[PDB]
Amino acid sequence: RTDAIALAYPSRPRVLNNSTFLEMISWIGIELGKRGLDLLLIPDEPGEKYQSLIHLVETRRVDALIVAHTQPEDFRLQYLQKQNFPFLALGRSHLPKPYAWFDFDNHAGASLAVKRLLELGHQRIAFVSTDARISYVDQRLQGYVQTMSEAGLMPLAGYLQKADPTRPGGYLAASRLLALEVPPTAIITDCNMLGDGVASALDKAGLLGGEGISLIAYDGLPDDSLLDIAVTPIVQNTRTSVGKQIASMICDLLGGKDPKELQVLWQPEIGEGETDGVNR
Amino acid sequence: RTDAIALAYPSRPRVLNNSTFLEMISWIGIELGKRGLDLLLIPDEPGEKYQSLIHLVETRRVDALIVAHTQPEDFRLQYLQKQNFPFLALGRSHLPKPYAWFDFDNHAGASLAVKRLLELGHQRIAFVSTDARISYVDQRLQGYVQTMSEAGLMPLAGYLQKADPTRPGGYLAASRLLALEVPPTAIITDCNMLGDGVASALDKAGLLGGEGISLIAYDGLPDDSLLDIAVTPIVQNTRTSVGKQIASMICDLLGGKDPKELQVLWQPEIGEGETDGVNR
Repeated sequence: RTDAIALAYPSRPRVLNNSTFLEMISWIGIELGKRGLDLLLIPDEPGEKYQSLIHLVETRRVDALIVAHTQPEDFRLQYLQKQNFPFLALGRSHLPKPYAWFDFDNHAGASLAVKRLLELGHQRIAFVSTDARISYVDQRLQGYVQTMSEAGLMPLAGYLQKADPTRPGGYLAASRLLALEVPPTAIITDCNMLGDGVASALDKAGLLGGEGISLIAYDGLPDDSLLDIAVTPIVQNTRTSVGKQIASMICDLLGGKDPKELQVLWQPEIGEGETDGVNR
Repeated sequence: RTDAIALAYPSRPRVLNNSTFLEMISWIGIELGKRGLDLLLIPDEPGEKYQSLIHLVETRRVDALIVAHTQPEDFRLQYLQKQNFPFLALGRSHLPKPYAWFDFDNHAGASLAVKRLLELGHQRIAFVSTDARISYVDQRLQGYVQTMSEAGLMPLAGYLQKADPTRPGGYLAASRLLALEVPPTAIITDCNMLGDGVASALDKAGLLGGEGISLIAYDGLPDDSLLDIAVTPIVQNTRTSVGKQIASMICDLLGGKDPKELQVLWQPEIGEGETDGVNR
């Protein structure tokens, strides 16, 4: 026993390495530290070759691994499973057999936001999806497409919009949505940064709140938004909450229990806001 | 020899734990990893008691320490020096004897921005300082006050403005500056987040660029600003640049050389922008 845990995250795409991410790391460390375990941090070189991970796995400098930014086909989880090294995956990849994972129901989150706008009378619901190959994105995407599919709605051209997950990302997304022959009457963004962007553009044009275009944003507006509007959110869960949930599973894993049973899936909820309204 | 390095950073104030910070960590890790050394990460519990640091120092799980977010009187550097443990300080605290530190010249950065605005004909230069007890802040503050002192200018009431280092921080700072009986003709912010705030408020009122109020921001605008204006910056240096500079010093320190000589101070420069103009 070494009593060290490694957390592996890729340096690229930089944008996804944000303050909320650093916060989760922060609490991974504290909570493992509460339970007497050290946190080895391994950022992956721009390249995604994961040499230091392998080094760690071969050299056994570490008891188990925490894997951030899961992809649907993720080569480093594949490597781990293959090598029968203990790991907890923060996300869900496709793998030939069971594995230890922790994730939120993204599919359900996006669905919730569709179900809500439908119930309010909207049919032209657009969706702004982050342009990254991380599992959570496909899943939020899948939510929106499938839910729209059910209740028989062919989503119109340009309504599914891919954006670099940034305020400028959302702003331009919004600009494109507003420019279509028949613009959407409500928008969903799949992150808070896109949310603030979409929100700012709609604000500039006077189309936010009121009889204007409705908006649902995953995680609401950023803590540092310049808008004084309550944007209806898809609420996940605090970072302190998840950091502790992770340390709890790592200890259980080291206790040597079947991955089959370390599959925790938390459910997002739909919050309150001034921004989801009846279709006019 | 353990071959592990610890990096200690406090969880609070959360705001200072931003994406640029995570980026620096990212490259600390990679660059030490290039040189065969592991990165133990120790976030400090909200509390700033640094128990896990002490634990690490007592238990010797680690060869040396990297200390982030220096304060002018910082108890954990004091602890280290006292215990004759090797450490590199990312910042400059007051200490009874020499120590290994790496810092930028903040005093010089703020001075540069004052010197520049003075040379452009400004006398009513305001300053927006982050409300945190980190050494870099006092130093940027000291820059502005001293430079104004020289060239005989009593800075007017309300011109030195303290703000939570956020876009809403800068926006409100700007609102207060604009509300004074005799508002400033140029503003300096001590971080890019304040910069975007100050910049957005001035934009909303039509006072950005042109014959309007001049602006200099430390580190320019954030990568994700919604403004299409070049704000004159005080340029520091890339994160990849500093991450490598750190690993280089840690190896030198472990090579067992006098801290007296591991005192690297890089100089900020003044960049280009559309935003620093002659006083009209």
